[PDB]
Amino acid sequence: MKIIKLYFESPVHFGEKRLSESKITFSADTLFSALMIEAVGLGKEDEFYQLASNNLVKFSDAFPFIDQYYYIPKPMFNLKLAFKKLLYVPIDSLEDYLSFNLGKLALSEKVQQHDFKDSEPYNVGTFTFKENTGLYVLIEQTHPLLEELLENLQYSGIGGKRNSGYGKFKFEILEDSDIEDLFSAKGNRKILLSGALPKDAELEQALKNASYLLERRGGFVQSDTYATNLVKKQDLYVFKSGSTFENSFDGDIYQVGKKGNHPVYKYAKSFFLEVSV
Amino acid sequence: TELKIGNEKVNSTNFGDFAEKAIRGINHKPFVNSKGGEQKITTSKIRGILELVNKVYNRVINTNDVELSENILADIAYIKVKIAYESGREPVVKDFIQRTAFTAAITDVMNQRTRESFLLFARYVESLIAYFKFYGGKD
Amino acid sequence: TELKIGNEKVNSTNFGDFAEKAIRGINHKPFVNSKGGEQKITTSKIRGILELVNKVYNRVINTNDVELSENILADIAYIKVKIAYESGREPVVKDFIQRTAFTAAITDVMNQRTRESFLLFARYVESLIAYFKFY
Amino acid sequence: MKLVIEGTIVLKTGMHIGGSSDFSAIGAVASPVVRDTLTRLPLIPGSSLKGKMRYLLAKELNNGIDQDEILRLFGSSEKDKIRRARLKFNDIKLSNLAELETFNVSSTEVKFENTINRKTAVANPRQIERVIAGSKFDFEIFYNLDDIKEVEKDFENIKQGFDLLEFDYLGGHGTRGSGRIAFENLSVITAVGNFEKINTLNEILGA
Amino acid sequence: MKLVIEGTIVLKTGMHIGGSSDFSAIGAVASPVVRDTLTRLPLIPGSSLKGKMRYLLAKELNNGILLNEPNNDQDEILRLFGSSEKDKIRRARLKFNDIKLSNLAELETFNVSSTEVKFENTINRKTAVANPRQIERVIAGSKFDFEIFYNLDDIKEVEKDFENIKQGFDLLEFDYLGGHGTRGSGRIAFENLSVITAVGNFEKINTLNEILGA
Amino acid sequence: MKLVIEGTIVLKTGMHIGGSSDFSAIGAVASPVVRDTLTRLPLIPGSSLKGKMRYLLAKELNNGILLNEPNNDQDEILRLFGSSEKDKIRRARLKFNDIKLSNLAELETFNVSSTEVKFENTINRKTAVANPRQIERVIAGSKFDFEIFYNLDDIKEVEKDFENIKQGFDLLEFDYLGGHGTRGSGRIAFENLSVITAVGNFEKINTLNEILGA
Amino acid sequence: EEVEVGINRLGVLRADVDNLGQAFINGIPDDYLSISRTATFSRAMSRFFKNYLNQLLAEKSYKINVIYAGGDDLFMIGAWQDILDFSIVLKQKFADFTQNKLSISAGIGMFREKYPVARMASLTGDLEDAAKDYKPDERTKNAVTLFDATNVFSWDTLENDIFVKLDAITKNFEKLDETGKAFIYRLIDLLRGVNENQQINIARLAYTLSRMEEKIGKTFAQELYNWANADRKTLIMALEIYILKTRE
Repeated sequence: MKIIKLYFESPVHFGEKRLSESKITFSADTLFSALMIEAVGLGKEDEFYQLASNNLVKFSDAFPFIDQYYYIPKPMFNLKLAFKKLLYVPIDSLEDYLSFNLGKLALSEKVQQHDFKDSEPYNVGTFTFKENTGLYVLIEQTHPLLEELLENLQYSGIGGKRNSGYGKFKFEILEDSDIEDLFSAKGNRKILLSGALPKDAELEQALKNASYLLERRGGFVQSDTYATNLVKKQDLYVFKSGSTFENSFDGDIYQVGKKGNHPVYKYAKSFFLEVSV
Repeated sequence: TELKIGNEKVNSTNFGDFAEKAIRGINHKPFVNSKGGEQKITTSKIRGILELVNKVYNRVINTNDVELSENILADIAYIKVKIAYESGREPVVKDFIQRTAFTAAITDVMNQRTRESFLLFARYVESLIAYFKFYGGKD
Repeated sequence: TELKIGNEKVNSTNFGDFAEKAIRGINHKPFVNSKGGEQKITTSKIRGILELVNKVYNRVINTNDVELSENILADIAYIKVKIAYESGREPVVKDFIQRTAFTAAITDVMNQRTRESFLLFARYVESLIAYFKFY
Repeated sequence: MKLVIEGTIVLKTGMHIGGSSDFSAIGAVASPVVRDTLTRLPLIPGSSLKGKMRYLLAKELNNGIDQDEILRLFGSSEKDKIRRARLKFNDIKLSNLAELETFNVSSTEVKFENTINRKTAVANPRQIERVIAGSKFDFEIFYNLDDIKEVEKDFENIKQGFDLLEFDYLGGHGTRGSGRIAFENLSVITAVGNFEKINTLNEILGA
Repeated sequence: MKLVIEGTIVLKTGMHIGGSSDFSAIGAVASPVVRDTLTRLPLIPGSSLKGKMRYLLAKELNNGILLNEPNNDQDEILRLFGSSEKDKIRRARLKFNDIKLSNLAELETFNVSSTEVKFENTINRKTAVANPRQIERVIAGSKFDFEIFYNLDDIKEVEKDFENIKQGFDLLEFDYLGGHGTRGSGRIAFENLSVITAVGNFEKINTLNEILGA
Repeated sequence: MKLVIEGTIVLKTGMHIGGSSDFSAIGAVASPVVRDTLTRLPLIPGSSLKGKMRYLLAKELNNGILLNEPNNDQDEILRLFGSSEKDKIRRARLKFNDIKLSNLAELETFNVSSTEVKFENTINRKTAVANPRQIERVIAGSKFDFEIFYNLDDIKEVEKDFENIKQGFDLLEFDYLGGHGTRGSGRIAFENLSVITAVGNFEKINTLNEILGA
Repeated sequence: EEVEVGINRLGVLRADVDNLGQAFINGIPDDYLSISRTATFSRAMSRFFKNYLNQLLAEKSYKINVIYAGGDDLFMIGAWQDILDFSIVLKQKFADFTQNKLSISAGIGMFREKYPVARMASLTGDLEDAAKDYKPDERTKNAVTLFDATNVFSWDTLENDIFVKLDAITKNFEKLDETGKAFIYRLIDLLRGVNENQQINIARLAYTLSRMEEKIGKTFAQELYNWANADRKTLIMALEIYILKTRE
């Protein structure tokens, strides 16, 4: 299980629903859509689409990491049960759970100035990591297409207020030894680590003793060829990447969008971390 | 960054304390003058000493160079010989330059020819005028 | 800015310590009049030496150019010859000038006819006065 | 092909830049300069450089018409002419802090200004915090080469935007004597891919 | 296109300018002259030159009296220096710059520092006691090589604008540039005024360099 | 409109003025005169002449009784010499300038340097011991060419302003300009007093140049 | 506009109640525990925050608009002088209604009149949680944050030390017709310089106070020096609020 470690040289803006705010992680929707925007410039969109669709390349969303430690969002267990406010927990110590801050958020105030009418101020919510800190993306069975799609993405940036100028990173695809056998080992309750949406034939058994939190995924399509107008794509309500389950599923690459010149994809596959509780 | 006063070095954290301590050394036991009575140094002579070091302080702060110029050190040694002249004039000045060890501090900045040494000595003298006016003054 | 006295180039910075040790040399080893007696130099003659020197200093400070005019050199050599006369009068003043080498300093300032050398020489004489009055 | 336009902005004047919501005391700097939120070095945003370059290029190249030679560089999202932005500006941080500590100065200064009312002749003092002059700013502008036909005209236009910015300010109170910048050590190096005619691009800039 | 107005501000008197409100030393110079932080050269801010030049040119083009806000001066003065009204916003053509000390080396040849500390006081007329102050002026006879950029938006108005620029330069020669001006300081003069185009060639640059050359 | 009041200040007595900002040797001149730092030829500060002339007109125009602050003078004195009252403030019509020693050619023709050293002393009454001082005065007969700008705001008030300026010059001719004045220094005399226009032509420059050149 | 003698700035206040959730769960002991007391305790707090502060705003006509009500949150906006003069009496009357059992944690912010209200609310939420994160070095959660995240004082410090110093400064600087605010600005310019240069600014403070005690009085100069030597953080805030309250 390789590790796509991302060190950032710039403050980043990963928007949720507004430009003024930003979260500290990008979802796997953003990472897959970013990688496939990099693929369409290479003329290799279908190879990447069929590489993900045949479950060969399958990645999580971004999680924070600090020096030597890898963190994940708090698994909302359906427990029968200070330490109350810990939004991120380490991936090494989860089985025994049954101090932390990375950088700070900011709001970089900007304008759109004009000569003969008054300027229009606006805000862009940033997030600056520390110098020993960044994000990581889990990946199984890395690929030379994936290895080079990250090589173009570091010179086009990830996040929102790219191009001006916030997404800038330098990846290291790295391989780890104590967190590949956290995925080889298994328990009985399967926590989710991606923005997954179960298919309609398996949703009703996916949520049996589930404790989830739906997060809406929408926004406008980002291409200059989709019907020559910046048009919103239909909203997809997926589970959060810190939810737990009892019956595992497999998501899909949903094509969120009506009439247009290319299929606008959204990564809603799953990536489970089975643990005993 | 230190400045040996007698043998007790002052840095940028504990020079005003020793300036006030030296003022309370001069006050509460003032200079008996061999006439019988006790005298203390007037405000005009001590402000003459202050403007004597400020004629160099006006030319030191507006330079970034951590090594002092040869013209600045010339005026610092000239300050030393002038203070030695006024100390030879009246002994009330001599007791002041002895107890607030002006000549030993001015030798120390004369040895370690660095801008921070003169800045520390100037803040020491300025704090010393300050505690002269505050503690035991006519105002 | 340099001023070689006997063996010692005194520059613009060490004039005070050298005048101090020159005054401290005459103390603890004073002049003997050859009569046996108890003698040292007065303050009136040494401040006469200074006010001979300072009659040029307060006219030099009018001048910005570092090249001294030849009338100022005439006055400086005239200081030298009046110091020669006053040293010729009494052996106390002669021994003072021989010990605290005023003659060497005035030859150096007549050699290198520049403003900085005379200002340094005046500072040397002035510090000689200051450490005589201090000691 | 991703090309990296690398260079260095040196300040010939103050260059106050940016705005903050930070609280100001009574005798203290109102409108302080923008800094990095962790390291607190003075910072030029990529948006400020991008908007000033776009302003100068669209002021010069257009003569009462925007045509596409600016939209292909900086991007647009209008109703019909949507173009993906080729240039990817980045947030520029202070480069030569090692040089400024050799000169025993900080990275920024407090400029004291006021205004005089013409009716009552009363002052109104303000304190604006500018970067000091003579501080260098090393930047990287990622160029995304996909139309190999027009990279020549686009790099000519980028150099024209740089030398138009050499005569105007970069931000803040520019007309009242601040903001003057100068570009030096401009150089282009291919990040991914191997571009053949990188010498003509580095000779458009490096001259 | 873009023009450049470059010349030399030579001081005839002290010209204390700028300052800091910081607590200066007990024995000190109080309210020092504004400086570049890096080079420690004495400085003319471009804001001070723009504000004083705009004030004198606004008073003269009015004429005589000038008792309004800076936003609604004459349209010539708006089109040079700028305006921020609600619908009548006018972009500034002139762009002033911070001005460092030009002839520091020549001032070093005479072996004088580039700034002086002037001693002053006031006499309390009831009590006849003095209130001493020290102020840090630049020394007189020091030069200041400036550089003013000028936007060129309208070609039929550039001759009138450069006439007003030379008029503001000439009116500033009979006033001060900053600080304690009516108490005998601040007096400047303009020398070697000329116009060079930034890039390109101008077909009507001879008459601007002739207006500003005399 | 702007007028320039120009003339000459000759010294009938010493006129030591000002303070340095310079080290002094031991047996030598304490308190040297202020000099223009570049040439380091002696100077009349514009502030000192403004202060003494303002003192003399505000004292004389009152009735001869003056104990108020500079902001509580007459409306005429606040009209010319400026004021800083909080509500209804006045711009100073006169802009004074630093005044340099002008006729150095005539003083070098006599082969004397521009400043002398006056040897003074005090005698103790109780112990009959002395205490000498040496002060640096300028030499008598050493002219001081000056020029003062007059900000002409209203035509209907300029004649009274110039009559009051001439009254201040005639009052200043009977006192000293700076330094130890009661002991025989500082006495000045104004000659060649004339008024010229800075730019343009004033309607009545004949009746103003008649007043100062009476 | 009808705030006369101050700087025209909006004041925003937040005032979370310290641990009303924990007091709701186990703030009442087991021997006196029933449905009646659990009903009447929430009755009492809802009664306070929805009627009593309306009474307090009405009885002395404070220039304050209130929006929220409750121990969950509060949101008042109005004239900054009335916000600052009402925060202490809200603390005193909450500690009198709850009889020193429940506490609050306010955050006060100074804002310009046409500032975005969303940014006003977010920034005063930052001042709120700065007050709720208040503690000494080891290892007290009731505090007020004044206009900026670094001026975190407890209610005792604001209502006693800052306000007694401010009333003494206002009492001793209204009888003098010359001294402030130029002397007060020169006093702050070195009191805030004690942090970077300690000894020389304390000595310059001593020289300035002994030099210009000829007009302010020897007692006021001695207590200005002694407060500036003991609690400098408090007198800087008192002087800043005094100059903000005496602007124009």
